[PDB]
Amino acid sequence: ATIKDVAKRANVSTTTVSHVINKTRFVAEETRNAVWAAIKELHYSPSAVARSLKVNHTKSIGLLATSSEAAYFAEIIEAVEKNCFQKGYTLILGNAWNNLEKQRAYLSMMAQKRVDGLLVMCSEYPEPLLAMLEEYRHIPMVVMDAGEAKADFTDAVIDNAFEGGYMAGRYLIERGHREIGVIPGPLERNTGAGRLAGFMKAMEEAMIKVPESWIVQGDFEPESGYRAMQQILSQPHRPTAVFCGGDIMAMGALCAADEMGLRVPQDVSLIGYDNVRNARYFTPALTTIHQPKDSLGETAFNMLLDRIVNKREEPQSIEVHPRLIERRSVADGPFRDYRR
Amino acid sequence: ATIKDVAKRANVSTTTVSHVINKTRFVAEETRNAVWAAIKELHYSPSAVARSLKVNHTKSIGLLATSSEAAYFAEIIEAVEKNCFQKGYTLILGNAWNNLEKQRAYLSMMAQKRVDGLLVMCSEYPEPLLAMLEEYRHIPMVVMDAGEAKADFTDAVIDNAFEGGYMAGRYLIERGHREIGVIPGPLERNTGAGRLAGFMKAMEEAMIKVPESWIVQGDFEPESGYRAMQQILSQPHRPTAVFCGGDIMAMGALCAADEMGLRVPQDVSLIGYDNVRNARYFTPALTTIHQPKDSLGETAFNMLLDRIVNKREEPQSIEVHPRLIERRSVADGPFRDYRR
DNA sequence: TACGCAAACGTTTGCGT
DNA sequence: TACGCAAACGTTTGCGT
Ligand code: HPA
Ligand code: HPA
Repeated sequence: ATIKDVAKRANVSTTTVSHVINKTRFVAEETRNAVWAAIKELHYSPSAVARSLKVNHTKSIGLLATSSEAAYFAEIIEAVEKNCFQKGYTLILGNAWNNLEKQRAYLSMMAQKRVDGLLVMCSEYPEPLLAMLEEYRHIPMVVMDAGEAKADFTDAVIDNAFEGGYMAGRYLIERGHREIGVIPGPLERNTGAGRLAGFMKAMEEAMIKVPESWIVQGDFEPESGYRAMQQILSQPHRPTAVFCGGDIMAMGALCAADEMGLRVPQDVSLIGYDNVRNARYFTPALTTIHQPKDSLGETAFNMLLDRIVNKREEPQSIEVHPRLIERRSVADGPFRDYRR
Repeated sequence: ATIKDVAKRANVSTTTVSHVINKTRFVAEETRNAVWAAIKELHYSPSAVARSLKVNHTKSIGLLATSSEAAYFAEIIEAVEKNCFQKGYTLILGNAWNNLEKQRAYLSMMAQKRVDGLLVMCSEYPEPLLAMLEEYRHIPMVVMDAGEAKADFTDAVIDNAFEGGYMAGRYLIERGHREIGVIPGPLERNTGAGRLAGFMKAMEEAMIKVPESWIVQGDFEPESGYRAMQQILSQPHRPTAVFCGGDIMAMGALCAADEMGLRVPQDVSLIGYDNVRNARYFTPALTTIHQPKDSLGETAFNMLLDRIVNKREEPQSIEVHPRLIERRSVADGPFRDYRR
């Protein structure tokens, strides 16, 4: 049915129907009842399409993600969605896989559907990507995963990935290790280069040099972890500890080690990053830096609703903070006792 | 801008603008150009909201999931979304967590947003849930995870979870085991009771009795797996092999074993179910039954588009098929050599 | 005091000529 | 031959009385 149908069945104006449906003005009880009565028999469902046409807002948010399968991403997504729901919003999920065109498409479809705001999680931000985004400065949006603020027309949440890298390297140091290797994620990403550099700073501070044979690039996918660990323990001289850029990648590293008969951490200590929900059940239970995923979603959604409801103009940035989680994959290194 | 704005800037009727924008009728080149010209300066973005008002379709599909974090679910979701995209559709993701009210809410918001169709993945289907769903028989929909066809007004894709349980138990049998334990998922779910029963049939066939001290209920969450494995290997008499209802749960089982110093599979063979993307990197690499996740999404989306575009009336059902993946978590059991 | 009329949001399309 | 007019989709709201 349409509002007209209900109005006729209730013997009232459509204006009236709309008023009871939205509590936008006082309506006599008996009137209000009859309308409800009508609303029910006809089995009426107001049309958000029509409403949005008038009121100029869809109560829809669009997430332009990289992928949603990856544990990391998946945890954030579910976080963002929880908040949309409690605040009445509907989520439009779009994965662009780091593909420009795909991005151009989703962006477009999004604007056409008139999303009240946009949450961007694209991992890498090449100029061209930045370009398109700007062409959409009119839609309120927050990038949730870049280093600093890439754009000047968007809100940003900073993860402090660097102080996260440092924390990791420090722990290793403080545990007795000085022969460390690293499997960073894509250098083109914040959680990639960011973590790595935080980590290398700690190293330079300790005068630890990390030989390039010990730095093998990952892609956040287990296979890459698996493969890198292999290249690392396949060398004559091999590290006593390893900083792995992402948990899922580390899970790959564990496997390879186990397959070459190495023991974690008795033979090689491994420390990861993300603290994904299952990291604790890795074998052995993984020690890693925790990315505050939930608050990362809630924070982003909140900066968005702000710009939305309170029509904020100026771009804001909110920092979030990673913290070390000790588990059972790191063991004392050769220099523990000799440490001042 | 609005179409009116572009029309004026192009010195043409809005009808004309709409025709070039939609290639719905021949328009002179020079005309077509000018319109585009206009379309670009004003930076115009057609309004899907307005369009849908007229044409009566939103080109939106709504996924009413249980949760989207869980590896299993997450893999399916990303599958469904890939298909929506290539076919032009937009995805509205809604997690209801098995909460009736939450379900009632999302359903409602969905109908209001006038989704062209609904994809339901609610895990458990209590009567009340069934009730609400029926009240929405008008929206085309397919349940992707039930046993048989729960409703007569919806399409269904059947996973054959039972022949999956059987396959698992058979393998165990054929490997030499006769002392098997099981950690099924929620009995209230298809992938729960279904898998279990497929499995028990195989057992009855071999005259293997599974003592209740050896059946510990899981919930598809690693912790539950962890806890159950513990209760299983904490008994005086303990099984030589274990069928674990879901991979993620099994990952928990592996951990516990490892923690009690047991060896997999030298001490206990473990077989899982789902074949989630990282199962191969479990330690040791997990042997399990593969749920065809991708085709499960694509199949569902396709039955949906059917009812949609081809206005199909009668409810269809398409079966999909699980298949055993051998890895390194199962070892020959005491009766291999004695097997006829 | 409680309610209704008519315009309006941005499009598509019928039926012109 | 190529194009325009006006109605219409389902609502909200201003300004009545
Ligand atoms: O880009 C990423 N992908 C997957 N997991 C991650 N964790 C941090 N960054 C990433
Ligand atoms: O309900 C479920 N939850 C998580 N993983 C699963 N794999 C099969 N069924 C399920």
